[PDB]
Amino acid sequence: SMGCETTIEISKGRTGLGLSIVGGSDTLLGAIIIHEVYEEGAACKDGRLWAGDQILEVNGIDLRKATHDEAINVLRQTPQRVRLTLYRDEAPYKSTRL
Ligand code: NA
Repeated sequence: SMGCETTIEISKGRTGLGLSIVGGSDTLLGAIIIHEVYEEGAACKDGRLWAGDQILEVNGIDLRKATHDEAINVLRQTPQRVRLTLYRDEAPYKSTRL
């Protein structure tokens, strides 16, 4: 009913952040969303990031209205320590293989 914001700093590993991203202002989501947190990646080991979280900002760069490609460029260009500001909607983010 009320969602919640957090800011966390993730130190990258060999595989980077360890996540995949979907969405963008150019999409049905209208936001940059974390689709998956990969096992054994940096974001998993940190424990705090969840699929479905929205990336609002990265190291002082606003991604609230970014297109998918704008966001990837931003994320690609980040340093070793990535300060992410996230919004967690109460909605679940569901993913099923069949
Ligand atoms: Na966003």
